[PDB]
Amino acid sequence: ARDPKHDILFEPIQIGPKTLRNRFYQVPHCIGAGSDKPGFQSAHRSVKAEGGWAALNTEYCSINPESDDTHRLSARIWDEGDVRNLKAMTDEVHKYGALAGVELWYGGAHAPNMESRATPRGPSQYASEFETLSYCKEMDLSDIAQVQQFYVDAAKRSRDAGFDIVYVYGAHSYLPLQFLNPYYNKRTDKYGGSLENRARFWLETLEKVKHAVGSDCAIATRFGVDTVYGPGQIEAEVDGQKFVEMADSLVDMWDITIGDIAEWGEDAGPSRFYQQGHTIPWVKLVKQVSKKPVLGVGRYTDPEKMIEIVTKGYADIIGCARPSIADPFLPQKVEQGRYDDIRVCIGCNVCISRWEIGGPPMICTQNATAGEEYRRGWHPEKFRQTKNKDSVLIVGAGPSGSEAARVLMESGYTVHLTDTAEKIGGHLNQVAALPGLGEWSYHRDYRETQITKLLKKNKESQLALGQKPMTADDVLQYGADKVIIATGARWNTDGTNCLTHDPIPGADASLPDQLTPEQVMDGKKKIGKRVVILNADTYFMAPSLAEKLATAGHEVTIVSGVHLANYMHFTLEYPNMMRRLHELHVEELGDHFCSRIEPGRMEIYNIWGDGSKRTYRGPGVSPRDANTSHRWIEFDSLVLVTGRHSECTLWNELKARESEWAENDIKGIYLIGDAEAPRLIADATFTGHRVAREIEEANPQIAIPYKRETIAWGTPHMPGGNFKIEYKV
Amino acid sequence: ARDPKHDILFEPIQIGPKTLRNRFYQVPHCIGAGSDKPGFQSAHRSVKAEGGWAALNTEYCSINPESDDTHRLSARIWDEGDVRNLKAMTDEVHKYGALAGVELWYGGAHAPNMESRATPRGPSQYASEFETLSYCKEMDLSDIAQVQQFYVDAAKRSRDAGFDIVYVYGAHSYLPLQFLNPYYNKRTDKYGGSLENRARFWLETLEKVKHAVGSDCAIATRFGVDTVYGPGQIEAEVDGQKFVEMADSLVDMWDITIGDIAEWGEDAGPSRFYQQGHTIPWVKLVKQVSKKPVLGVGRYTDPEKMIEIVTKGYADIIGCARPSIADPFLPQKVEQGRYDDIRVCIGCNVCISRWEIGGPPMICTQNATAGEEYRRGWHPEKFRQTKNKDSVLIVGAGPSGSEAARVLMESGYTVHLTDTAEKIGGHLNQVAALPGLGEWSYHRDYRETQITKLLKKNKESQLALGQKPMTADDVLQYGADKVIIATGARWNTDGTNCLTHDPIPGADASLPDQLTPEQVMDGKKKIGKRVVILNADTYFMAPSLAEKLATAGHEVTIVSGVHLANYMHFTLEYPNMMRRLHELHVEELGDHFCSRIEPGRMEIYNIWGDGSKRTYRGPGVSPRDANTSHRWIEFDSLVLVTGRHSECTLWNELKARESEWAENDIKGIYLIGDAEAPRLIADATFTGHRVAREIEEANPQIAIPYKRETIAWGTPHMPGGNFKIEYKV
Ligand SMILES: *c1c(C)c(C)cc2c1nc1c(=O)[nH]c(=O)nc-1n2C[C@H](O)[C@H](O)[C@H](O)COP(=O)(O)O
Ligand SMILES: *c1c(C)c(C)cc2c1nc1c(=O)[nH]c(=O)nc-1n2C[C@H](O)[C@H](O)[C@H](O)COP(=O)(O)O
Ligand SMILES: Nc1ncnc2c1ncn2[C@@H]1O[C@H](COP(=O)(O)OP(=O)(O)O)[C@@H](O)[C@H]1O
Ligand SMILES: Nc1ncnc2c1ncn2[C@@H]1O[C@H](COP(=O)(O)OP(=O)(O)O)[C@@H](O)[C@H]1O
Ligand code: SF4
Ligand code: SF4
Repeated sequence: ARDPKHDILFEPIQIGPKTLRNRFYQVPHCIGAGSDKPGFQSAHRSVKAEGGWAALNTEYCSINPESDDTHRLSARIWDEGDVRNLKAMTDEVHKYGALAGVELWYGGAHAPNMESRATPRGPSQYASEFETLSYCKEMDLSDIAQVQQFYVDAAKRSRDAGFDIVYVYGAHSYLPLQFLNPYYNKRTDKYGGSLENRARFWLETLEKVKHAVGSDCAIATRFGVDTVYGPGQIEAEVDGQKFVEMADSLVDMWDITIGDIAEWGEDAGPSRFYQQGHTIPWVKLVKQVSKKPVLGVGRYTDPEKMIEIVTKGYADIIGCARPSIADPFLPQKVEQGRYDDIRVCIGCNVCISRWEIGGPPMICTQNATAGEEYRRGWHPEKFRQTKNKDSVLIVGAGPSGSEAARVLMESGYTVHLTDTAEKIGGHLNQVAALPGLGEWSYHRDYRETQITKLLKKNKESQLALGQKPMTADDVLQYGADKVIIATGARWNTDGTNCLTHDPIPGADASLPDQLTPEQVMDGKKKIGKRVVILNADTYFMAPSLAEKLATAGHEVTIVSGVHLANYMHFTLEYPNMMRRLHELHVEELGDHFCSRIEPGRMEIYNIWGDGSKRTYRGPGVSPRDANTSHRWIEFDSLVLVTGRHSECTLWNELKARESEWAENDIKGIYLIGDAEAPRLIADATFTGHRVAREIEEANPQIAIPYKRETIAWGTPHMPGGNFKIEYKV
Repeated sequence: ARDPKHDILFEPIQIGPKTLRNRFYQVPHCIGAGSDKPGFQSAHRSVKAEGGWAALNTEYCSINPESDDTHRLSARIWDEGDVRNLKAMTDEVHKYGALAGVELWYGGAHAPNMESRATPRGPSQYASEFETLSYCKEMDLSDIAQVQQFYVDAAKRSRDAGFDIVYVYGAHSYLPLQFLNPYYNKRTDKYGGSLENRARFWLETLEKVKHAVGSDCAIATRFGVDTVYGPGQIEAEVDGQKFVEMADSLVDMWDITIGDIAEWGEDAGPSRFYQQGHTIPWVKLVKQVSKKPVLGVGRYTDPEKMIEIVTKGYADIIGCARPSIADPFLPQKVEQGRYDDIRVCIGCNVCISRWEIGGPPMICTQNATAGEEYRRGWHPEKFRQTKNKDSVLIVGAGPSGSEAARVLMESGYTVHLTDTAEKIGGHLNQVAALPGLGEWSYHRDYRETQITKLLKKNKESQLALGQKPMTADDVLQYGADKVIIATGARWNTDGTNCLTHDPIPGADASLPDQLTPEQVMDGKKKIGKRVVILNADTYFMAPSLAEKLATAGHEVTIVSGVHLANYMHFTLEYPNMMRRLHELHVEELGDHFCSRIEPGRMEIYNIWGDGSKRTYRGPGVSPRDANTSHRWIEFDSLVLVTGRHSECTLWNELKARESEWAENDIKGIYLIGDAEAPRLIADATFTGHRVAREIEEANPQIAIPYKRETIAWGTPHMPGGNFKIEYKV
């Protein structure tokens, strides 16, 4: 049953001329879709429609080629081709009976424009503190009118397109905010200086937009009421409130955030430094001056926390991004009181990783159909159920094999899931024990919860933890019709890395002063005063261990032969990770690899130590001047973080005797998770999702094709244009 | 007319079943188009077809979703949608009586596969030394059969798609090379170890591909004969020749490069460390051993150097890429001995900078239409002539106005080009005067050369150099019909950067210990022993200056508040620019910005000094713990590299008086190049390309729409496929 305290959550609300069925709102967020992947765009929001979110929005949407985000992908609404492709989504959000917003964006010099080549305009000439090579032109007054018309234009085309909501997107430090904020705005004419100068641009723009589609579409704005930068940018209690005050008659809805563009990690809080509701203290302050509907994200996945912020008159509605990617159905689950079925977004930000890399599609570590709803046509809550009696053994119940079973059992199969560990989760279990990552548990937590639930519903199906590792004999004699090995990967023992692809001589972590991140993480093996983490890994492992050990008070140097924490730049984690390693006085030696380990001693080298000029030096002979900077650093205990390898020992074995599966009634064995290859957690979890959804194809071991959304020669993006080559002569 | 030494160059050559008209052929290279931009692909290759090149290739072309390079773009030949889409270009190469090649690609784990999410295979389990989180699974021997299949399936569809040439791509360290090359191959079986095993993989592959389309299609290999690593990886005189030996019977033509993946710069040599023919030593060794046609890139632009390398039997053919982007017509310009009309690629590698960021189109610093041949139908050698007697004043003869001149005059306009510099070229004049960048002059060299010849043909046109800078009133009373201001930008003088967008306290390069990048390059200002360069810019200025000063024997520390030479990463400049800064004992202080300059001394700070824990702290205070890292360093002379700004003074003047333009018979004034806003040279040059082409539209100052290559809803990529959502249930 729905706990009736949550009723509050299903009460409509008025937003201008528009009505939100309920409180659950998907704010604008990218997905790797834009106007360019109209399949993928429609499907992924429409399931959240069907899932019962109230309003769904496109990601930030460009009003004009002089705000082009390439290499990133944004959405666009430049022409009637765009109004085509975005309408696919509106119709589709419509048929389920919520609303379609579209987020009107121009971002000035934050748009590098690498496709459109055009020149970006701003309040003042600057160069982006994010695309640092990309400068704007200073708008004169005629530039102020032409760009504003831009939005108008774009607001019209938004209505043709079928949007029920339009925004003047003023967050993450894009145009309207750049005017407002003195950081950017060095104008001394009437658009600058006085608080009502600064906000004229936006104030104007808002009005123009209202005038434009005001009577058919609610105009909302998003606004970044505090920059969390302090004095010198927007402060909520300085410019923030006041601005709210000056706008309020224009807005149908506020949509609130804090942060800029360069470290929007602060909006999209890592669970590694932010909890739920993080934003609230600055969220709150907006109701205390607005007389209008106010929502404001903050990784709100808990309906308890949801009701708090409404019954305490801190928001009116619930703004979500990530959590809607995790679980497009999270509302109808809350409406249906199905509390345990809710897939909790972990704050891992892989989802922001893809978009932030420039091009690839979003993927997600809980929701493996995210990105997969058009092109693979996987629905997150409906599954093809089997038309046989077939059964599956799954070895190992980590991300990979646990999704494996989740999906299969949801598919109706008969499954036996076994692992040698005592609990569901494979290596997530240590991972979540690293400082900060405690909310990454959630990913086995949800699995443990559903397999348990799935077992009462399949009667043959079986969970078995605490088992004796399986052998290939147990396996061939097991009686599953099919077998999924999902046995994992371990840190490399031997200094094997991405640079050399061979072992570091004198690396081996059976020796007393030499650790893996398993041994550091198990907590048994003893750890010397002086530590050196030898790092070949660009993702979280290294920094994190660093944090751990430092906080346990060792003296810490990371030797890095790769750019440390590079991945993290992309999950929005990097700022606060660095500041953090600073704070704990963690020493970083970059651009530095290692050539032999000895007790208490390792030989390290700068990777740009070779010679700058390349000569044909004949065979047997380096064609640079050789690298002469190697030097010997000591350590109590060395922690290798060099690479990882697949544990495919059993699968080696099962493969070797693949000749006996046929007598054993085994129709196939498939490899998945880290055991095929070391992958993201997300990607681990997909490979399970896949073999499952695909257990019935010829070779499940390999994916079947998926829709591709790429252009067909002889078809005009533009309606009724010439596809043909056409030179201007 | 054609110096007859050069006829050699137009002598046809046999390649298996296929005939090359002449010895000018464009090897495989990326443009940012692949399968996804078939207008673009077709056109950009067709005009090189029209221009006389004999065989044109697609860029690296994917055989299968488990080699996807997203977020990079490569081509695809995965199904019918692809065959259609690649067809357009083969049809279009064909109409000019040239060949169409397609380079068949598998990458193994250098394919991050972020679109497809699939798992890539190799000879051995590794993690790419490039895409460091992306690992492959190790082929069993069925794996070995499956992958080769792929090549075959792909090579048939190659044929359906209308290609004349099919490669087995083995360069830059992709799959084939990954077997052959022990750095990757750790197999102990019949695929591994001996030389005969290591080539097995390629060897079979080539076979089956020949068996597959051998009859209709030239089978090419591209092969990396030395990795330019030394022993341990491939050496020419070790396995290189020996490999060529083994293969020689299958291969209709060698295509030789040197280098790996993670630093392929060495193949695509920067003119800042490679001169023309740089590859030869290792290129020539191939002939020694081969009985087949051999070509081998080395940025050949010079027909002399061209005919050196054939007569010396070092090559049989001429392979370019870059020069082919530079001048699609280069050969019909050799052929027509119109040597002064050939646009020499300067080896700035900006072209490879877009592909390498991953997603954007290529663009080029000498050729403004590259990329621009489909979606804006600009042809590199054909201009829409003017239908009036209008005249243009252009103020400033730099990349941007000089390109503006060159195109306008080519379009029949009467132009008068004024610049207070002595020589055509604006800032590139200094910039070519940096260590290594001597080959960048070519980019003015070529326009001085065409404006001088255009004058002769357009008799009232005029060039005037060494003039008094124009004033607002000169311009008004100048009588041009329209005016182009192309006045430039300058390094910023007061410590204005992209991190505060404010000037630093105590920077001013009127003081005798503080210099700008112009002052430095001029060689006038005296510079003291110890130097700090305070860098905000992520391109070549800083490092270059460092290079020069150091080699002037000052003592050198780079302070950088951004990541130094980030761009150069993407030009493939970075490694050798590092080892160079290394060899010259140049000091690097990164993640360090500055808050105060005094005479002899500056106050710098760690950008990760602030605290990690963000609390709401009320207005007017920092919400992190404040930064306590500030500390003073000394210098004799300080070099500001902190940003740049637009010289827009004249323009702010002419527009204040826009009122009096009509009185003065001025229909408009348009602003371009750095003066509108600070941009690469490429871009600055494009801006001038653009206002020319478009001198006759509404508002020149703003570009017209170009065709876009995005999918239109309801049209399937797949022939006869379903565009509509369809979930699997
Ligand atoms: C892209 C990505 C995937 C993420 C997850 C967020 C995001 C993305 N693109 C956005 C954009 O187009 N415009 C915009 O205004 N916001 C965009 N977002 C951020 C999102 O809307 C939220 O503000 C944050 O994720 C924080 O809230 P929450 O997800 O914790 O609920
Ligand atoms: C892309 C870019 C634009 C550059 C010019 C080189 C290049 C690019 N993409 C390639 C890819 O598709 N596969 C491949 O094997 N090589 C690729 N290259 C290299 C190009 O083929 C040449 O090997 C070098 O550029 C040097 O040639 P040159 O331009 O000096 O004549
Ligand atoms: N012999 C096997 N039998 C049962 N479990 C195994 C066996 N080999 C490895 N495991 C288990 O496999 C799981 C592998 O998990 P993990 O690293 O998280 O891989 P993945 O991330 O892809 O799921 C672990 O819990 C480990 O206990
Ligand atoms: N006021 C002026 N009158 C004449 N020439 C000018 C004037 N102001 C600047 N210039 C010229 O403008 C050119 C600007 O060119 P440059 O900085 O190279 O711009 P870009 O990179 O856009 O080509 C410089 O060569 C300088 O000659
Ligand atoms: S990738 Fe992680 S943070 Fe993002 S929506 Fe998914 S579970 Fe949430
Ligand atoms: S960008 Fe530079 S290296 Fe490239 S084709 Fe153009 S001139 Fe050549």
